[PDB]
Amino acid sequence: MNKDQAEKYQERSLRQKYNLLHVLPTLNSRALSGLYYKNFHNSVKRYQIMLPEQLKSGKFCSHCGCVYVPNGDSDELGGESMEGPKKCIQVNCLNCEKSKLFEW
Amino acid sequence: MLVDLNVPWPQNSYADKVTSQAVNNLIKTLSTLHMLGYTHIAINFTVNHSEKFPNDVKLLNPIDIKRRFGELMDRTGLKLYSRITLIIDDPSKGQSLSKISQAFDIVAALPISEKGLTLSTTNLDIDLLTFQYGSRLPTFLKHKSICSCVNRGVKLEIVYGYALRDVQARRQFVSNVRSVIRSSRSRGIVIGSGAMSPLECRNILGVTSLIKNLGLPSDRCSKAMGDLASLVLLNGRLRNKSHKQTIVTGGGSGNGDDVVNDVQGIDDVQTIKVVKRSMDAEQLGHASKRHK
Amino acid sequence: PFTNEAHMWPRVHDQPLIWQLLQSSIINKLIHIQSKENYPWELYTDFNEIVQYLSGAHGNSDPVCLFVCNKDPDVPLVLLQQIPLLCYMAPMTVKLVQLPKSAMDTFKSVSKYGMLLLRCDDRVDKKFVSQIQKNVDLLQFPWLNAIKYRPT
RNA sequence: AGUCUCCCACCAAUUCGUAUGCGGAAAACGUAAUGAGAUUUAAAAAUAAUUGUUUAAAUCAACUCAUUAAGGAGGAUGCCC
RNA sequence: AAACCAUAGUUAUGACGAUUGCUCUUUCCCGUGCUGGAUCGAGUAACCCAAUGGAGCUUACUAUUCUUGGUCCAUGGAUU
Ligand SMILES: [Mg+2]
Ligand SMILES: [Zn+2]
Repeated sequence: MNKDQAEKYQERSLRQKYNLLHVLPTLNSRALSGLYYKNFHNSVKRYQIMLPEQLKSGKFCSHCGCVYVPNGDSDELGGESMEGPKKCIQVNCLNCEKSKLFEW
Repeated sequence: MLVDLNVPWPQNSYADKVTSQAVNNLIKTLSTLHMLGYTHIAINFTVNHSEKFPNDVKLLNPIDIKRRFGELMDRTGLKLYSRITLIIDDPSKGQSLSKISQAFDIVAALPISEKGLTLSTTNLDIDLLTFQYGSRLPTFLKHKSICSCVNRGVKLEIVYGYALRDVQARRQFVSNVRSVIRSSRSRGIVIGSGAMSPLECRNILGVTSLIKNLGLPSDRCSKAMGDLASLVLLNGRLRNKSHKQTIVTGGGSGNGDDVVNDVQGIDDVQTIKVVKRSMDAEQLGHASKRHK
Repeated sequence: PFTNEAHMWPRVHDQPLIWQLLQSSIINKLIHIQSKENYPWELYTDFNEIVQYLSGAHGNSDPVCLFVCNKDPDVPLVLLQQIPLLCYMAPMTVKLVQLPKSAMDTFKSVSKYGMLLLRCDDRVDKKFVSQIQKNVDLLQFPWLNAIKYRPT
């Protein structure tokens, strides 16, 4: 395998994985969400390339693995509620009933 | 289903040019084999390992299955495969099997020494291990090596077509065949006929009688000629055509278009298979319910 | 991209001279009394009602204009996580605008937190939003493109 | 069959004086109840023995590791009664 | 200079003949059925072999190249 064609194959595979991690089932089906999340992370671990922390912070859920999304393609919302602080800022979802809170 | 994998080609070195009489005799012997009855025939091309191999690809295969054999097969009704036997005696540095294995289909060996035998059994990626039944055996063949090689792949080949050559050669042929059958535990045995003319060919029953007189049972002979021959053909076809047995470019819809069976359809200068669209997403999954 | 082009929202440099005049308007708003701030102009300054108004409670006025202080340190990364997707998914046309200079944290010092969305229908509001639609407009959905997540 | 382990002399004790889940003289030995784990791990892979494939990685099944000392008496719960 | 000792003992376990039993298939009979009886046949395999004795573990075996028991949130057909 040539290195120039291997790099391109790598970016193509990463693009395809992130694209499949999006549209209908990774949003709706929490099972497939977690599955494709695990697959993408096992694929990025094998290449040993660091991931951008800016997105790594608020990337996905930790209980099921759906994209944290509040309310050209009308889709499902990931996060149903996002309160103020009320003591401290938190975010909740629909797919499961757990919530993740961060401190200012 | 009968397979004959040791049809010799009238040429040993690339310096030779084959005349029309030899290819006509080969045509006659192929017609003879088709008359009485046969299913698969793979011609052999013997060459030595010591001399330099030509640095070409489109000149390494002097068989031309498409031009003459492709012209006769539509009238005959069978398929032909190209096989090469690497006769290796000493471990010289000339070794470029990555090209000959990919250009040919089946690659066999004919060792004369013990070191060459060991390296061909362990490291050399080959398909069949043939011994010189005309000459004497190199040394005393052991059991564990042959059994581990059979479990690992490569099997032994017995050439009953050589015993029809001379008078003194039959004794050495029998002395080698009995030792090979005793040391191989009668597991990885493939039988072939090394005849250069249709005059030394026999029927399946004659082969069965000769082999059962040699010492191998008849049911095992039929089993090895039916399934062990098809499997050793499939090995050499898939290791070359496909990847290391993970992805195959041949798609068998029914029971006739198989990687070893379908030979005129599958392209060879490349590995693509241009077929019209037959699988879309709107068709019913259940084949019993799917109707056109 | 998911957040890659979310870094590069505004592209014009005619902004500041009218921007601190917009802060002068902000003073005009905030100097009356608790009620007479929102008397002529609908201003909201609480993250709760910020997200509740965009949840879909009322759909009267299409043009909403939200303003955030960001692209600087000393700011809640955790809360700048999710506001652009929220303003996009909202059925209202919400023109999210991000303050271009970090020295304009007087906004942080005055209203509540550096967040403020307004219902742009008053005649001065659209008087200038018709001049800002000329200026900048950039808002997409990551599910559509998702081709530049973060390669290289 | 196999480059695996151990017994085939004793030692009121520098001699594994080891009452440690059970059986066993020992075993790099069999099995039982619970919890967890997957080069992101206690440890298996894509930078002592054995096996062609050589545990798992929807659920089950299989491997590894981490806990549960023997006998008698009192109270509570569940079953026939 | 011997301690020489195996209900195989030092790489020996040979040559065939006959009888019973098991698997499936071929048919008959009483009473559906019976570890039922009787012919017409095939098969009785594969892995492999001791060299002082015993135990544990792992690894090879059984596809017209003998067999047996159970399980399966495996699929295929039918009834409720
Ligand atoms: Mg032995
Ligand atoms: Zn969840």
